Amino acid sequence: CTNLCPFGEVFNATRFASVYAWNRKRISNCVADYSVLYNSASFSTFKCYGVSPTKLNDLCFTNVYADSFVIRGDEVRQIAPGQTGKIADYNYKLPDDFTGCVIAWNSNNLDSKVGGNYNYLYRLFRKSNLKPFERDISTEIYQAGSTPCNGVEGFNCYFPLQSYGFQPTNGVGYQPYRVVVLSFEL
Amino acid sequence: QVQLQESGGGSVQAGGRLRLSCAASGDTYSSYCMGWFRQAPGKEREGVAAIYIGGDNTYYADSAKGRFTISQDYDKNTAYLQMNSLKSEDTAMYYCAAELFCPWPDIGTMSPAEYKYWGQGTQVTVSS
Amino acid sequence: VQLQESGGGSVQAGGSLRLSCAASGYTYSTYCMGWFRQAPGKEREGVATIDSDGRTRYADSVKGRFTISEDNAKNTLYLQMNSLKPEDTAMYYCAADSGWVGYSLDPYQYNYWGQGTQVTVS
Repeated sequence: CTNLCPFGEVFNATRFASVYAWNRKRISNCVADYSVLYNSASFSTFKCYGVSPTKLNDLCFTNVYADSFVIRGDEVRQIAPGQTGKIADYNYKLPDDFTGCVIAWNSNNLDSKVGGNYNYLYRLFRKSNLKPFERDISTEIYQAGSTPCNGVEGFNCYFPLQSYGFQPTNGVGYQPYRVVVLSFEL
Repeated sequence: QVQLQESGGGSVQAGGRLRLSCAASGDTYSSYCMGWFRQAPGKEREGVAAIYIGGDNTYYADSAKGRFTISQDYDKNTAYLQMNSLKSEDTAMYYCAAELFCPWPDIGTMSPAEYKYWGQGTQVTVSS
Repeated sequence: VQLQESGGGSVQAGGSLRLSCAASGYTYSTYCMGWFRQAPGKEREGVATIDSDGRTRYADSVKGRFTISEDNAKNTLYLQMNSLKPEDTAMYYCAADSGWVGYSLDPYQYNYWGQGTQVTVS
């Protein structure tokens, strides 16, 4: 069907979302060359579950969701079926039977700043784990103790979103990684 | 396992006002899309407006701008469509709909007619 | 599951080794396998991966000098290391995971690990 999938709007976007407010775009009814994308030198992870990456060529009759966001390098492992941790539990959860692809690349050149980039946030606390592909963008004070919070920080009442550091001198595990997750809709 | 109950509907004179209600129950998510589409007899479904429950994002079809307002009561999992300045060409069945997995923050890229959950639908008839 | 390395040793500049990794409790239809290295006091880094479809991926520092291959009859993974440079001195580790194809140079995406063998290039 000749019309090219606009994957550049996803991968080459200049802004990426915070992981708690992860971005979802629809790609559908288009053709691509998956190897232009797969062979990119920047990527360090390009993993496909229950699908071959060649299935990204022929999207002529298929709807794909592209989810994107920034996390720390040592958290990329959590963007996978069956994982636990702050990111899988409280920010972005894949289902146990995920079929799709997970792509990640070190973005220190883009997303770190000399004094520290504090723009990217993650959710540190939640009363229960996220369901698959659930988004929680609430900003209510998290009550960790027995005293009600009344809307402001307290001794054990915490604002639930925390900023990543992203200092360009961070170890690689602490550097920012951009992540794209590709999955199918019906 | 999401259920939608819709309220409102009826006959209205041209230039008048009507408000529709859609309450989502069951296994809803922390935030998700709700919206309306409409269908006149003999024509195709058409998206009217959408809102991101839990957020502030809204989107309006061109035919709704400056006349309809979509809003929410998050604690009641309920969306509202206030229709002002109604015209005869607004006569249609109106359906509310909900989608837990919609694109976001650009919720305008998916019609509510494509959403997974649909309400029963209510007749709105605008005369003159 | 267990993974057994062998083949390490010591060479001079431009020399070659061939590492091998024999799998035991590994019966996975779709998988990705890899080689990782760790220099003293440094973090463990990926060098090469191969999936159950034969797709290979190499770190930039080794492309053109190292070749990863898999013997499915023998359930053994190989790393042919040519052109060795002093920079290549490290403990090298075989690793393996299950259920996805493609590549990842990230050690923590692999659930199964080998003992590691020493490669010195002087």
